[PDB]
Formats: sequence, C-alpha cells, structure tokens
Amino acid sequence: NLENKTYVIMGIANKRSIAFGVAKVLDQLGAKLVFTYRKERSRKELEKLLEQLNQPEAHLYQIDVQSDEEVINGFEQIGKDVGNIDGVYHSIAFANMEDLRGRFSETSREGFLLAQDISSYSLTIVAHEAKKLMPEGGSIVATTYLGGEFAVQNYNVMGVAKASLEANVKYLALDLGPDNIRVNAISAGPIRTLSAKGVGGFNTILKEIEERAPLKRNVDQVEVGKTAAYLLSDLSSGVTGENIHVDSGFHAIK
Amino acid sequence: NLENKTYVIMGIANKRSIAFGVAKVLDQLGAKLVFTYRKERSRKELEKLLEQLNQPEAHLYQIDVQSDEEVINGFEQIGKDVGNIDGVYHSIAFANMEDLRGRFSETSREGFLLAQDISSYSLTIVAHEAKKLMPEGGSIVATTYLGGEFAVQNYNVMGVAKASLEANVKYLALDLGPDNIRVNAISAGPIRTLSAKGVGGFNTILKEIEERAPLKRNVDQVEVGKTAAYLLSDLSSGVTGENIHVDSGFHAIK
Amino acid sequence: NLENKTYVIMGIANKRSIAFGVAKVLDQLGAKLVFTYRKERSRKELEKLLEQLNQPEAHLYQIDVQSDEEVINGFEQIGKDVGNIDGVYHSIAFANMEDLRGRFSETSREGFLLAQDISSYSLTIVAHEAKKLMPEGGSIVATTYLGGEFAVQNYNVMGVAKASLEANVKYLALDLGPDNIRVNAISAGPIRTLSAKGVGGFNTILKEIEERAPLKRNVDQVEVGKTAAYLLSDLSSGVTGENIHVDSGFHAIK
Amino acid sequence: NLENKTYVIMGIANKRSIAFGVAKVLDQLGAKLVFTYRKERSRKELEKLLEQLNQPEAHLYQIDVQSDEEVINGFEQIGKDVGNIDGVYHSIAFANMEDLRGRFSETSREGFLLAQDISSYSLTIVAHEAKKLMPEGGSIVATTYLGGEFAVQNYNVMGVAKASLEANVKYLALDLGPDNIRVNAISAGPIRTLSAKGVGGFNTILKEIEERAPLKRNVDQVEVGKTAAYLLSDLSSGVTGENIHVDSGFHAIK
Ligand SMILES: NC(=O)c1ccc[n+]([C@@H]2O[C@H](COP(=O)([O-])OP(=O)(O)OC[C@H]3O[C@@H](n4cnc5c(N)ncnc54)[C@H](OP(=O)(O)O)[C@@H]3O)[C@@H](O)[C@H]2O)c1
Ligand SMILES: NC(=O)c1ccc[n+]([C@@H]2O[C@H](COP(=O)([O-])OP(=O)(O)OC[C@H]3O[C@@H](n4cnc5c(N)ncnc54)[C@H](OP(=O)(O)O)[C@@H]3O)[C@@H](O)[C@H]2O)c1
Ligand SMILES: NC(=O)c1ccc[n+]([C@@H]2O[C@H](COP(=O)([O-])OP(=O)(O)OC[C@H]3O[C@@H](n4cnc5c(N)ncnc54)[C@H](OP(=O)(O)O)[C@@H]3O)[C@@H](O)[C@H]2O)c1
Ligand SMILES: NC(=O)c1ccc[n+]([C@@H]2O[C@H](COP(=O)([O-])OP(=O)(O)OC[C@H]3O[C@@H](n4cnc5c(N)ncnc54)[C@H](OP(=O)(O)O)[C@@H]3O)[C@@H](O)[C@H]2O)c1
Ligand SMILES: N#Cc1cc(Br)ccc1Oc1ccc(Cl)cc1O
Ligand SMILES: N#Cc1cc(Br)ccc1Oc1ccc(Cl)cc1O
Ligand SMILES: N#Cc1cc(Br)ccc1Oc1ccc(Cl)cc1O
Ligand SMILES: N#Cc1cc(Br)ccc1Oc1ccc(Cl)cc1O
Ligand SMILES: N[C@@H](CCC(=O)O)C(=O)O
Ligand SMILES: N[C@@H](CCC(=O)O)C(=O)O
Ligand SMILES: N[C@@H](CCC(=O)O)C(=O)O
Repeated sequence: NLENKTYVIMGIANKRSIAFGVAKVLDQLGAKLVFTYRKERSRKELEKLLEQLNQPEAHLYQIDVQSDEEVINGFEQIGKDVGNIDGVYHSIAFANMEDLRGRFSETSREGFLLAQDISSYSLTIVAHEAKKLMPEGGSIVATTYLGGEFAVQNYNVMGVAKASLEANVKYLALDLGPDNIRVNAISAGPIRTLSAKGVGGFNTILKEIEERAPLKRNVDQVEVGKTAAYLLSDLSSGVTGENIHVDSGFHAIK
Repeated sequence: NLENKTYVIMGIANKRSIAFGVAKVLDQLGAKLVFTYRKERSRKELEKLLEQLNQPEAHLYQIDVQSDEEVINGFEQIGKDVGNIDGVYHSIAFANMEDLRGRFSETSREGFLLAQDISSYSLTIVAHEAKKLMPEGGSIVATTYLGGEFAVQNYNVMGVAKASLEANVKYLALDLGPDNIRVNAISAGPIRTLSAKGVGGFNTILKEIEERAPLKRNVDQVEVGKTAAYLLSDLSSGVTGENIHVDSGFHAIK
Repeated sequence: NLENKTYVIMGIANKRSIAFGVAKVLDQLGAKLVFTYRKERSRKELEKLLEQLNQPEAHLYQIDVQSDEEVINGFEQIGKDVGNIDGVYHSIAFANMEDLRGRFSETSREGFLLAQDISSYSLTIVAHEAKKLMPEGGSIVATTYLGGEFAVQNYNVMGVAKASLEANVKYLALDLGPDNIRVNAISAGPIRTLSAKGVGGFNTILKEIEERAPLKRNVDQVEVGKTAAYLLSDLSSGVTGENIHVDSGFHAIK
Repeated sequence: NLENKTYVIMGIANKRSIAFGVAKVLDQLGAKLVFTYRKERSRKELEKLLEQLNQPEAHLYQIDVQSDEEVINGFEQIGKDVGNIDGVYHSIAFANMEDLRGRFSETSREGFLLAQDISSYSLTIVAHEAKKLMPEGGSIVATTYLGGEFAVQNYNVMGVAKASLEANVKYLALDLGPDNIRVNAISAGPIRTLSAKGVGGFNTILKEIEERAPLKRNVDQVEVGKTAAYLLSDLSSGVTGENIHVDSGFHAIK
C-alpha cells in the first residue's frame, strides 16, 4: 500500500508505454504520481491518458534528458510543487533506427554516443537530481532488456547502451547506498509499444518467448509495474544493485 | 494481501530461522500457513512460535526431506487437511561440520552427496509433490547463498550444493512453467541463526557486509520474508527462474 | 611446447571422445600422456587409438571414479610408473537415461545423486589425489556444458550436475591456488560422441549452433584440445577458477 | 608459433604498458608487429622499446581513436605498408580524473561520454576498419577489468565504460563471426601502469589480490600477453565473444 508515497515516472508516451503499466499499478496502490514527458507537442495526449487514473491532480513536466538544465530545473520544480519524493521510475531510451538495423560494426560514433547519452547517462543525472528530494532515502528503478547481457540480433547499439545502464545501476547502488537510496533495474521481456517498432524482427522475438520461455507466454506492462511496485516499496527494502527479469523466465533458459 | 492463500513453509527450527521471518510476513498479510519440521525439538519450537502469529489453527507435519516417503505422505496429508495450496517456501540445508571445516579438496564422498541430497534434491521432490496440490498454478521459493555463485572461504561443500540448488530452481522453472508454477530463489545475506554456526568465520562475513555492501548494514529475516511475499504472490507473475539477492547490494560489488 | 610435461587424461572411450581430441593435441605438442578408463572395452579402444599417437609407451589405468580406492590406488600407481605430473584433463560424466528422458521434476533421488557422484564429486577426489603428484604446481581441467549455467531442454539432471561441477572448479581453484595448482573448466559446444546419444533432441542442438552461434558452425574435439593445451600449459599461468566456452560464441548470444 | 602472422598493437605508452606485455610475448613467438600511439612521447618510447624486440623494422602509426579519420587512415596506411593482418590487440581507455575522483552520481555528461568514446566505441570503429585487412578472418582482443562486471570502489565511470566494452565485444563477435573474425576480451587483474595512477586506492587493490585471490599473488603484463597469444592464435579457434580473467582467480571468489 503506497498511500502517502510520491513517485516520479519518466517515459509515458501513450497507453502502451511500459511506464503507463507502472503508473496504473502504483495509482491503484494509492501513490501520488508525478509524470515527465519529452516534447511539448505530446503533452495534450498525455493529459487525456491520465484521466484514466485516480490522481486528483495532474503534475506534468517537460524534461528531455539530453539537457542537464532540463533535468535540474524539472526536478527542482517537482520539489517545489509536491515536496519530497519516495522514488523514480526511469523508462527512457533512444538510438537512431538506422543504427539498429544491419551491422553493429558499422555504427557511427555519433549514434553510439547518443544511445549512451539518453539510455544510460540520463539515469545518472536523474539520480543526482532526484536524491535532493529524498533526504530520508528512497528507491530508483530503470528498465533494461536482455540485450544488455547477451548479443541479441538487431539490437546492436542499444544492447551496448543497456549493458552500460545495467552497470550504471550497480555503481549508483553503491554510491547512493549509504544515503538509503536503492537503485535497481527491471529487465522486461518483449512488449508491444511505440518504441518496439524500432526493433527489427520484433514479431520473431515475441513468437520465440511464447515458444521457449518457461511460462510459454509473453508478459505485459502491468506485470512490469507490479515488480516496479515491489522494487519501489519497502517490500524490497534489502535489495539494491539488482536486475529482476520480468520475462516469463526467458533469461534462465538457452 | 494474501487472504485465501495457503502456503507451506519448510525449515523453521526457532525464532531466528529465516523461515520464521517468512512466516511472520505471510501471517501478517493474511495467509493460511502450514509448517514442516524434521526434529521433535523443532515441532515444540513451532508450537511456541505460533502464539505470536494470527494462525487460528496449528497445521504441523514432520518431513525429513531425506525420505521420499515422508515428503510424499507429508504433502498428501497436507492436501487432505487444508486443500490446494498456493506455494512452498523451502528453507532447508545441511552438511557435516567435518567436511565444512576441512579444506574443500578433502570433502568426503558421503559428505558431498549428503549436502546435495538435503540442500538441492529435496527441492526437486518437494516440487513434484507440491505440484499435485497446485492444479491452478503456484509459486515455490528456495533459499540460497552467494557462495553458490562464487567461491567463499569456509563455505566449501555447501557452496557446491547451492550451485546445484540454483540450477535446480532454473530446471524446475523450465519444467513446471507450463503448469503455471513459478520457481525462484532468494539469495539471503548472512543472518545469525542456528545453522550459521556451521559456517567458520561467520562474524567476519557479517562485518564485511557492514563495511562494504552498498547499504553498509546487514539484512534480517523479515527482509527475506518481504521478498518472499513478493515471489509467492501475484506481484511477481512473469518472474520465474530468478535469483533475487536480499543481501544489501553485496552481490553487485567486488 | 609441452616436451618433458606429463598429463593424465581421464574419460576416453573411442575416437570421438573429446578427451581423444585433447590427447591428439597434447601428443602433437610433445606431452607424455597417461590414460585412465572405466570399461575394459575402453582400454581396447585406447590400445588401438595409441597407434595413431606419438606416445612411445602405453600408460593405461582402470579408474572407476565411483570408487575412492580406485582413484586413490590409480594415482599412486601413476606416481610410481611415471613420477610427478603436470596436470589432469577430466572428461567424465554420467546420468541414467531414465532420469534424463523424463520431466526434470520426476528425477529420482538415486539418479540425481548418481549424476552428482560421477559428474561432479569425481573432480574433487581426483584433484585431491592428483595433487600429491604435483608438488610444485600444475593444472586441472574439467569438461562442462552450457546446460550447467542455463536450463537447456532435455538436459535435466545433467544440468544440475554441471552447475555443481562448475562450482567445484571454483572452490577447488580457491583451495589449491596456494599450492600453485590451477583449476579451470572448458564449456564445450555440442559434439557428436557416444554420450551425446543420451541427450534428447541432440541433432536439433547441433543445427541451432550452425544457425545462431556467431561463428555459424559447430566445434570439434580438436578445438577443445587446443584450448586444453592452453589451460594445461604455462600460457594460462594467471588464469584459474575460469570457464572457457569453446562453442563458437553461443554462450554470448540470446 | 606465429611466424608470418602480423598483429596491430594499440596502446603502448612505456615499458609498463600491458600492451608492451603483449608485444614481448608475440615478438618472442615470431609475429610481425605494428604499433599505434596517440602522443608523440609514446612514439619516442616505442622507438626505444623496439630495441629490446626481435622486430627487424619499426612500423609505427599515430592513431587517436577519438578521430574517425585517424582510425580510417591509420589502418588503410597499415594495409599498404604491411598488407593483410591477423588481428588487433586493443589496450586503450581514458576518463578524466575529476569524474573518477568524486562520487559516481556526480559524473558529468561530457566526462561520461568521453570515457565511452575512447574506452568502448574505439573498439567498434577499429574493428570496422581492421576488418578490411582481414579478408581471411582473424582475431581482435580488447582489455577490460572486473570493474565492468561489478561495482568496484573508485573506478566509477570507467566501470560503466568497461561494461559498455564487454557488451561491444559480444555484439562485434556476433556481427563479425560469419567473416571468421573472432572478438574477445582479457580481464586483467591490477597491474602497476601509468594509467593505474588514475585509479584511487590502487595500492589497496593490489594487496587485496595478494591476500584473497586463489593464487595469492598479483599478475603481470607478460601473463596478459601469454593469454593474448592464445586468443590471437589458432589455439582459440572456436572461442569468440568470451572474457578471460587473467587475474589470479579473483573473479571467482567473494
Ligand atoms: N517494449 C519492450 O519490449 C522493452 C523491453 C525491455 C526494455 N524496454 C525499455 O523500456 C523503456 C520504455 O520503452 P517502451 O517500450 O515503453 O516504449 P515507449 O512507450 O515508446 O517509451 C519510451 C519513452 O522514452 C522517451 N524518451 C526518448 N528519448 C527521450 C529523451 N531524450 N528525454 C525524455 N524522454 C525520452 C519517449 O518519449 P517520446 O515519445 O516523447 O519520444 C517515450 O516516452 C525503455 O528503456 C526501453 O529500452 C522495452
Ligand atoms: N543464515 C544465513 O546467513 C543464510 C544465508 C543464506 C542462505 N541461508 C539458507 O537459508 C536456509 C535456512 O537456514 P537458516 O539459517 O534459517 O537456519 P535454521 O534456522 O537452522 O534452519 C535450517 C533448517 O533446516 C532444516 N533441515 C535440515 N535438514 C533437514 C531435513 N533432512 N529434513 C527437513 N528439514 C531439515 C532444519 O530442521 P531441524 O532443525 O528440525 O532438523 C532447520 O529447520 C538454508 O537453506 C540456508 O542454507 C542461510
Ligand atoms: N559431447 C558433447 O556435446 C559434450 C558437450 C559438452 C560437454 N561434454 C562433456 O564432455 C565429457 C566427455 O564426454 P564425451 O562427449 O567425450 O563422451 P564419451 O566419449 O562418451 O566419454 C564419456 C566418458 O565418461 C567416462 N565415464 C563415465 N562414467 C565413468 C566412471 N564412473 N568412471 C570412469 N569413467 C567414467 C566413460 O568411460 P567408459 O566408457 O569406460 O565407461 C567415457 O570415457 C563429459 O563430461 C560430458 O559431459 C560433452
Ligand atoms: N593496469 C591495470 O591494472 C589494468 C587492469 C585492467 C585493465 N586495464 C586496461 O588495459 C588497457 C591499457 O592500460 P594500461 O594499464 O596498459 O595503461 P597505459 O600503459 O597507461 O596505456 C594506456 C594507453 O591508452 C592510450 N590512449 C588513451 N587515450 C587514447 C586515445 N584517444 N587514442 C589512442 N590511444 C589512447 C595511451 O596512449 P597515449 O599515452 O599515447 O595517449 C596509452 O598508450 C586499458 O584499456 C585499461 O583499461 C588496465
Ligand atoms: N524506449 C525505447 C526504445 C528505443 C529504441 Br530506438 C529501441 C528500443 C526501445 O525499447 C525497446 C523495445 C523493445 C525491446 Cl525488446 C527493447 C527495447 O529496448
Ligand atoms: N540450513 C542450513 C545450513 C547448514 C549448514 Br551445515 C551450514 C550453513 C547453513 O545455512 C547457512 C548459514 C549461513 C550462511 Cl552465510 C549460509 C548458509 O547456507
Ligand atoms: N560423459 C557424458 C555424458 C553422459 C550423459 Br548420460 C549425457 C551427456 C553426456 O555428455 C554430453 C553429451 C552432449 C552434450 Cl550437449 C553435453 C554432455 O554433457
Ligand atoms: N588505460 C587506461 C586507464 C585510464 C584511466 Br583514466 C583509468 C584506468 C585505466 O586503466 C586501468 C588501470 C588500473 C586498473 Cl585496476 C584498471 C584500469 O582500467
Ligand atoms: N570463527 C569461529 C567460530 C565459528 C563461526 O564463526 O560460526 C570458527 O572459525 O569456527
Ligand atoms: N531426439 C531423439 C534422438 C536422441 C538423440 O537426439 O540423441 C530422442 O529423443 O532420442
Ligand atoms: N589512493 C590515493 C593515490 C592514488 C593511487 O592509488 O593511484 C588516491 O586516492 O589518489
């Protein structure tokens, strides 16, 4: 039960975002929720989306994580508007589609550093900024994929940015541990989302989990958010630097 | 919230047992509990410990997991007394002191296999028998230690038995997954218990955690119980074949 | 270059044994070789496969690794016939078909313990006895498969025995380290051998390597031998407790 | 024996460089060696160090791996000068001490990307350009540290870059496999070099190896070279996407 908790959720794009999965779960559990979004263009659709929750007030902030200034100011404003927070769900990544298809050895320097910037480094800056709002400690969660642990076809530069994110999580957990801030990842199985259109052979991915994963089915955004609730609540009070696979068991098989 | 769930908790010896931390949590959340023990002396402790729980009824069964007969008849009697169950917590291990306190290369054959038998194989047969009382699906959790992933001083034959337990969890997840039975491990940090006395240098392991783990503190049995509640409940649907470290982040550092 | 080195090779049955590929490689490098066998039928293949080798002398010893006395007396006799040795290649496992070709959760106790006894514990007692023949250091290599680290279809009880075996290597590495005895594993890809017949769906494992592994081809026994040369030689002097995958990069993909 | 093979060795600054360890080993095995450097001062040191080697001529090229054109032109020029090569040893990393000597969560964006760029991405672009001199296949080896797998104190932004690098290796292995180009990492234990100076508490890392690693001693640059000879030669055919820890066992213990 998450009454009198406040969590910032970063990365809702539409009804299919894993982060709207997380949001519906935390909302039902009585958390006060704050949202960040990337582009002022899509604020309109995002307000409509959140009418579905039981949040009595919309707290929305434009933060594109390629800007220090936007993360610093955005979190500073959150603090003034809502006070101290209990945690952050990070659900954000990016690479150029044109890097993701064909040959990883052909990746450009710019495209490689972009995916690092948005998909890994953003966590670090967000943690430093969000720590200011968690004087008594709290919980940080980022979303990764099995590609950060193994070479998976077509995932290319994003795999290497996930490898990076996953270690980011570990170095943060160590750094912020003495402050009572826990930092974990959830490693989600494949789910149909906006950003999933940028991954070549997605249907073959989904298909294969159904065929081969221990549970013989794919997972969904609500299953991610239920593990997010665990990771963000006191239920997981002993757990940091961890990566939980919400992937129907697929990480465990070969 | 676990009203109308029933769980079987194997391996309480006293108030310090990790499994009694699990019981206190699940009892607090409303679950019906069933308990198994090997020694007479443990049944007597269990009768005393039950006065601190809300359990209106004392369901206790002697099960020495070295005996198929006892595991088989144990679980049969459970389904006869309480009906279908929702999961099993397995909190059982053993090894001879004289293997543990020698160099590993001197482990006796009968010692090595004794450790396998009680600490790993017991999970396999328990799962087979518990499966019969889980026609709708369910969840099974076993307790491991970090010495099954790495070589730790003084842990010797138990390390190799936990390496076996951890694979046993994964093979079980794969097998039972289509039956909607999830199988997971919790890798607990060092906790002072009766059996912790068989681990040479134990106080030193404790101090290392306080000094070096992200959270700079040790964990306790209620904290294992809280992760156990997540794994035995529907919050962790989609998670199987997983090993969740409740160890203050110590697994993530080196 | 292993001139004036002596190695003991355990587990040749015929021309397709991985251990025979080890032999061909260490023989080509000038090593003096000693072979151990279980069935008198394997001693007859060894006498025939010897003609193929440069070995001027046959050094052949019956050692069933289920018998302490056979391992003890075998290695003592090796010592008396050839003097101190430089290392041991262990290429030995077993499980019953009846356990292997069932659901893993249906595994028998005696079959589970048989598979641990021959496939894991055998290493620990061989290391202990072999150590008396390595008073100034040496190398011990055992053979494992990816099914030790992941739940692989059809591999069942042998997956748990390989998990055990891989921890055995780490614990042995840690114990025997200060004696300058290194202990490592080779994780071989699927190779068609006599024992391969005991893995269900083995043909479909071979073909999956060809299509999905980075090198897009299956390995052979000579490739395992070449990596065993490295591990068993001064080339790998600061390497210990390690698992080397000789599998065309299959371990690294999902 | 690497007679009539040619290897490009990137990252020698002085006698203590790990890459000079590679160089001595391969030069001793009869390989033709080409060397790349960044600072003119490193070139001068290469000219002196060459006197110790068997190399009958100096093949030195300036390649700052931050520069696409310097990588592209350096390798092209290498092909014209010596022809086709057999592989590359990459021994290059960098980060600012002002990001390294402060909390991880305080890392600057530009510092984070700097270390990714020099320490991880350089491998990708080196592979793409070096593939052009390997029509026949070959071997590429990069140098990493355990800090890429675990959160180690003081290593901070370099550990996230080594994590990126180890995933880079796996993805390069999958991408260049069908070209018969193998791609691997060596995980070296701590060695006194010039860059070691950038790691806070380096002396306390050295001594922990001695006290705790299985072999109870630190390793040196020649041991790295010895495993590099194995990865770069036909002995490790079958081996790709892998990370060999040349670290006296340390990775296997907790
Ligand atoms: N779907 C899967 O199968 C899967 C599996 C495992 C992990 N994940 C991970 O889960 C997370 C969410 O992905 P998703 O599938 O839910 O897709 P999604 O709905 O498209 O969400 C991705 C979000 O990232 C935001 N974003 C991208 N760049 C940003 C920037 N510079 N600043 C702020 N926000 C930015 C996007 O904003 P805009 O729409 O405004 O661009 C979008 O809201 C990602 O980390 C992804 O890598 C996904
Ligand atoms: N304490 C730690 O720091 C630590 C850390 C990580 C993991 N673990 C694991 O946590 C689990 C619980 O251990 P613990 O520390 O809580 O110690 P504990 O209180 O001593 O419990 C050990 C239990 O194992 C039972 N047991 C042993 N052999 C049995 C058999 N043949 N049949 C049925 N029960 C048997 C004992 O029952 P009887 O007394 O009646 O014989 C006892 O209840 C174990 O798997 C242990 O390896 C412990
Ligand atoms: N083939 C593969 O795809 C593959 C892949 C990965 C790992 N491996 C591993 O490689 C190793 C060798 O297997 P292989 O494929 O070469 O098969 P193999 O040629 O059939 O050899 C297996 C050997 O095990 C010996 N052995 C079994 N039980 C023994 C006992 N109780 N005492 C003494 N020796 C015993 C057998 O000897 P007898 O015939 O005299 O009884 C036989 O020589 C095994 O550890 C296996 O698990 C194989
Ligand atoms: N020493 C250790 O304990 C240790 C342990 C594990 C891994 N490693 C790794 O081993 C590799 C070599 O380090 P080391 O200890 O041998 O130190 P080193 O002797 O100081 O070598 C580092 C090399 O990196 C080069 N370099 C830095 N930035 C470059 C750039 N932009 N372009 C071209 N070259 C660049 C330097 O060249 P210039 O001087 O000419 O700039 C130098 O030759 C690194 O990847 C390091 O992470 C070291
Ligand atoms: N967010 C996001 C995202 C961006 C790109 Br471009 C590619 C994939 C993205 O999310 C995923 C979707 C699907 C999978 Cl399987 C993994 C992901 O990381
Ligand atoms: N149960 C149990 C158990 C039995 C022996 Br003998 C040795 C250790 C046991 O439990 C643990 C206690 C402490 C630690 Cl750190 C790990 C454990 O596995
Ligand atoms: N030795 C041996 C062995 C015995 C049985 Br029963 C089953 C498999 C055995 O070796 C393998 C054959 C094939 C593979 Cl893929 C892995 C192995 O461990
Ligand atoms: N090359 C390099 C390098 C540069 C910086 Br700045 C920091 C460390 C570097 O090398 C290492 C030295 C020592 C260790 Cl233990 C690890 C390393 O990766
Ligand atoms: N440290 C003592 C006491 C045992 C324990 O720590 O549990 C020993 O080495 O046996
Ligand atoms: N797949 C067949 C053939 C056995 C084998 O592949 O070795 C089976 O289950 O027996
Ligand atoms: N430990 C000192 C010296 C650095 C080193 O060990 O290289 C520091 O933190 O800077």
